Amino acid sequence: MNINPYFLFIDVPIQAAISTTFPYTGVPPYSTGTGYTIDTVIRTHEYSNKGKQYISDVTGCTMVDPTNGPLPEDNEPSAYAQLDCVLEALDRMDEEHPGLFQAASQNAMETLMVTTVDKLTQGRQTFDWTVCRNQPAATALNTTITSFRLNDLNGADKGGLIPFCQDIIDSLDRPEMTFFSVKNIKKIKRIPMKVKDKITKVEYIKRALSLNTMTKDAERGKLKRRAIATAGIQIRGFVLVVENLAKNICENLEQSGLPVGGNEKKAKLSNAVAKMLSNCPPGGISMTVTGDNTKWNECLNPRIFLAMTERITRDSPIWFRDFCSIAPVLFSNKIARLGKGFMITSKTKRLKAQIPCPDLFSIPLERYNEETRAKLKKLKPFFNEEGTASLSPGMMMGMFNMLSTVLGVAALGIKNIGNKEYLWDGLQSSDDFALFVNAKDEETCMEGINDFYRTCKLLGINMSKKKSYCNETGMFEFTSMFYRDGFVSNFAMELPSFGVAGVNESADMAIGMTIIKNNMINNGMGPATAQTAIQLFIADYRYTYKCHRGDSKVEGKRMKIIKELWENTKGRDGLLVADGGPNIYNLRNLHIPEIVLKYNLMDPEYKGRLLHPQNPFVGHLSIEGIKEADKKMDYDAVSGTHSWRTKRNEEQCYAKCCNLFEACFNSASYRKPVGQHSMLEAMAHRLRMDARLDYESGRMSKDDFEKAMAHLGEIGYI
Amino acid sequence: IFSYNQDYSLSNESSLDEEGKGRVLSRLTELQAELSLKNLWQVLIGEE
Amino acid sequence: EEPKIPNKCRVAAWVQTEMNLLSTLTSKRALDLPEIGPDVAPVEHVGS
Amino acid sequence: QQMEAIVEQESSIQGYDMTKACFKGDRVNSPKTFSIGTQEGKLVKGSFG
Amino acid sequence: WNTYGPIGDTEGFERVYESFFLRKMRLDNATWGRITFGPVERVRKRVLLNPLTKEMPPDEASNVIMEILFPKEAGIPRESTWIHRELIKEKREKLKGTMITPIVLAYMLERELVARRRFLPVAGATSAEFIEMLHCLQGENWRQIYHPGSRSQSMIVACRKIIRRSIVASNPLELAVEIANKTVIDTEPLKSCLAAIDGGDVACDIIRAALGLKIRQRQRFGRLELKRISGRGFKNDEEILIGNGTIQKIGIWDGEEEFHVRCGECRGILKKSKMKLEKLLINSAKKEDMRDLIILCMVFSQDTRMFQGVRGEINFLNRAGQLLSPMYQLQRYFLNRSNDLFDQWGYEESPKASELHGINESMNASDYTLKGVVVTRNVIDDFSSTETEKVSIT
Amino acid sequence: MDTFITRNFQTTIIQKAKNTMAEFSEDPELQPAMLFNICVHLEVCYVIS
Amino acid sequence: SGKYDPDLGDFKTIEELEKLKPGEKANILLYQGKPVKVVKRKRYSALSNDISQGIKRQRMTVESMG
Repeated sequence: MNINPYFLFIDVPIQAAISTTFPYTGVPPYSTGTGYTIDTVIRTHEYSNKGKQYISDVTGCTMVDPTNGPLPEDNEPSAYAQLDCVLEALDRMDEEHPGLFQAASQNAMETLMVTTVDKLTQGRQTFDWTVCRNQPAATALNTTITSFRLNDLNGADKGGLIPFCQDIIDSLDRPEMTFFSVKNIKKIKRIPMKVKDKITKVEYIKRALSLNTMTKDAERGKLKRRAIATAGIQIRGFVLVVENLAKNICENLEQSGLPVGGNEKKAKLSNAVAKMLSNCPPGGISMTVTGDNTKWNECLNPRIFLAMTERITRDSPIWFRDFCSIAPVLFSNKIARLGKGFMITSKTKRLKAQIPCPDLFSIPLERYNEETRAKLKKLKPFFNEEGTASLSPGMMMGMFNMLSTVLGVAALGIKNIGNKEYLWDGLQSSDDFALFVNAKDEETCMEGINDFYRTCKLLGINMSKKKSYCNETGMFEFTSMFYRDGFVSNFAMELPSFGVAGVNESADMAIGMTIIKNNMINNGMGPATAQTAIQLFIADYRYTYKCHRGDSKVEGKRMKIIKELWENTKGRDGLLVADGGPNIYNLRNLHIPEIVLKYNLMDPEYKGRLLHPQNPFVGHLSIEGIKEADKKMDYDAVSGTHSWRTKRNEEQCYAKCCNLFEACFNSASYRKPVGQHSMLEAMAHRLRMDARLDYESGRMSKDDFEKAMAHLGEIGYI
Repeated sequence: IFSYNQDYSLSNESSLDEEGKGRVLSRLTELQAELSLKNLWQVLIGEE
Repeated sequence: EEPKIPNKCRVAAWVQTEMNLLSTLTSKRALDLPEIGPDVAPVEHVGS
Repeated sequence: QQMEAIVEQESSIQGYDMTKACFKGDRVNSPKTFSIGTQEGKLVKGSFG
Repeated sequence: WNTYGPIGDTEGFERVYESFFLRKMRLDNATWGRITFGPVERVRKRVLLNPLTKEMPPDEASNVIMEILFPKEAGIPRESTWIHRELIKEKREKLKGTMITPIVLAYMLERELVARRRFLPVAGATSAEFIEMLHCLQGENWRQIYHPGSRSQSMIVACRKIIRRSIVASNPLELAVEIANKTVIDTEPLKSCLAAIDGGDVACDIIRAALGLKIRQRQRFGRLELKRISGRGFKNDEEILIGNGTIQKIGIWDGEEEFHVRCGECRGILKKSKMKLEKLLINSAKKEDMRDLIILCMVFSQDTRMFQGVRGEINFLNRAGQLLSPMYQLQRYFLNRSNDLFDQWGYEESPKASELHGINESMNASDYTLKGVVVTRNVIDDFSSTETEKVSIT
Repeated sequence: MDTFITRNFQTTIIQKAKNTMAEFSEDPELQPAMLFNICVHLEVCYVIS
Repeated sequence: SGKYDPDLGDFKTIEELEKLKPGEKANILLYQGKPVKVVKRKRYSALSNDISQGIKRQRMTVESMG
């Protein structure tokens, strides 16, 4: 007999056993990204090559404009979006909703006038032009703030995001641009120093418009690799504001799957399918198109997004309309950086060398491989001398998720073309759409599907005819969630979440148990599965921190001490799993931290030692993560010896200033301080008061008081 | 006339007692502090 | 260097035999799991 | 997980718990058998385990 | 250190981590029961994950925390410490005598006060005590019996009384807000439980609007909670003859529209055109709730059949003695006499299908249903995007 | 800003400020700072009286 | 009431603040610093009551004129 796992589907529906199909247990694919970036640029320009090709006179880089371009005559992807059709869809959406555009725009403006510059510190890695690399958002923002100070640019000290965006827009006009660059001076040692460097206006414009690239290695279910783009800090404010506006608009739209996540999305899915089933005529058919859009960002022109921003803010202050239209302008004239370049080697001499991108065309193309040969022969027209590709048309993945979703919902909501005897409506979310078409027969259902496909092709949207299919309503999939006959199996993909959280013992344990309980609540993880997950997690947790049961004969550094503690203390049911104690957690008490769980079972000496008011292993500065576990997940833990932190792997200026302010005003670490005065004088007054109180209480000597007073005296606030 | 920085100008100093001026100033200071916490203070622009 | 594409192979026979053999009982057991707390609710009894 | 779901589905049908019935069977329900393999073009069943 | 070393103080944990030990107490003293392996119907609801000592908005929570554990930096106490004075003094006394770092206590107090709410699939009780154990209680194809180890009715009554008192007078808003902020429930003004729960009865929503608070923007018509899905209805005045023979000039909605409709425990989807109800989908929740939903949606839809089904008279008032608009007069008439428009509405064949099944005029799950009404044996989850949009008060 | 006005001011003072703005044909929504100033003026006047 | 007013010298704590009789002037720190001058209260206040009474007087005046 020859076994066959697929035969399981003979006796079980695929959706029921869908979890086993996905290989979400092996090693996810991982990676030069220059080839992929060049290919992406090539495809983006190829789809829009028939547009209007001109040369930007502000930067000198070639630009291709597909908007209002020739209507496609083939199924191939098309970025030729007609502006009038986009405005028609927007107008239909506006008519179908009561002043939604006005409310969303006003709320976006109000929350923008309240936003601070420091909000730009959130997010992921960002392109830094002072070094032309990818740096953490906080560091990039700090460096750009520092550089702006030299060229007479200010507004960061002014607080709100409005002055920062205003002086960012101003910076594009300064005849020069001075900043600090890293200089790895040789002395042999390579020591980094700060060198005051300057660049011209064109170079600065190119740097600001440049989009850095990286390989999307983390992907799990795709063989071919995609490139993710990181933008600079000079686009983050505008992109953030437009994204917030689009989120405000799309949240009300019942057709939008974002930004709601979790059981809310399932609720929306089931409610929508039930609605469409209810709305079907008598004996008619409601067909569901399971769609998976491709080239969702290589066909969306930023000019269409500029038009959408202008139409959305039809009635708003001129200043806000201008401000929110900057992001589409910056994206419509963007430039793409190109990885690290190809590598050429000779095997007859065992020699290899990576060729930096600026030197791509310094070599005869007859030496690159034929594929890269064609890639470069096609990329030559748009190649910048500095080593960047002029990429005007299209968008990089991840920038305008909300705005693209709003455009998709606009396409969905037309609901009819030519008053044909059918209707359509659906769910759209960031490159994944599920459509429903109701008619009186299958033929009319596909007439409607074809009409919707054509309408999508009029906005740059090109549904994938290879990754999509159609069937009867009541069975489909949306964003990897499967619906069949009312049964929505949360596809079990949260399996790679049972490892230790890697923050500390107690916190890792709390996070793991909360993860188990949340999975039980949401994904339908059965009680036996939850018990086995507890078992496996406890095994991994004991192994990773070298703390097994004290009785067990395992050897280790901390294990000897655990063994000692095992008999040095009588009460053996109160020890923690980090102290070789017996596991006590079960399904009924996953919501209780174990320290409180075992509080009764502990011994007075043990609880006194572990729960000491002061612990050298516990520090105030270590409390930052006690609320949210990095997605920010809330976990409940208990102060104790096991609440420690791991070793670390104008910087010092800001860091130590903030640290000292926190140490002076202990309330600052919890809630935002309030005051319209310099930090120095606040600290001086507080320290003077504290010194006087310490002396009056006898905690400080008289010589100590005099010294303190002198210092505080010198400072100038006594 | 009362200002947000805990100072005032009165044509006659006997028109209002200590409690009234203290209470109005406390309300103004609370409003200022709440605005600063919400960052509306800088955005706020006076009667001119 | 020209890209090295994977070879285009055929159906082997060892994969099927290993699939069969790894899916059979053996007198030897290695997989062991840590204990958990006592089960007091009926639901956790069913789970156990 | 999947097997859990399977068992739960069975439990949905008739009220009592079947984890002993699906695995080994009982006096009222036969042991659960899937289709596992084949031989000479003849598909073969297989126990729950 | 866990083995030897300095021995600390055990007192602080008795009260500092009060919420955790209360969780353990509720678990230990809970009583378990049987397990029902049959399928469980679950509805997606906005539920509070954990019980709260006194629910308050985040800003008030932060101010209270600072007033508790940060004696310094307490300039100009706002109109929030007097409301929570009892909580302030209780927590202050309890936490005194400790040595834990202040940030830990601040975060624990934030957990104990600031509310945490989420969308969850629930079936049965919904109090935070049951939500804590929802992972064990519920189940897609299994359910367990669990019993864990008031002010609402009083606030409903107080808000209704305030509404009735203020309406009869002129300029009701100022009088209503005066009474609302001058009222108290045994330790605190009415802005201590109104601000706690999300939404509530229509009277509470109106009072919250009169006061300063956020109210869910669902449209309340009688008892119906309506959420528009699509379409725009033009409210145009029209002269329509009522079934009683009289002619009334009232506003009618031209154009098609659809609303998610809720009433008590009944949820559904309603699709209506001008002067006609088109479709209604419901789930079987409760006979009383289903009848209320059907009748109220009937009156709201302004179906010509509903007008032609009137048989008595419409001259009613309220407890304050005022003449209402014809819509609410019809609402009261039909609710008082439910078997008025039901008889002459007309019947429709049962929804022949796998699950769709009909319901008769008596609310029993009997076939030969009402024209348009349909009961699906599925779960309808509605009322998304609770934006709490800006709402004015006249 | 309007959210702050709603939170920190009673509905009565907001209504009076809105009426005053309407008398001057000034939109409260387009000038939230002016509405806040008028509300503060009314509140301080009432507090004085 | 008032600004720093250094006439009192250094600041005083809450415990020493209570020692002052009603109506005195004290130099205190508000929030994170912000020196100010304060006066001990002789009563307990209710802003809502004041606003309600003001509205009542205003509408009484409106009705009387009407």
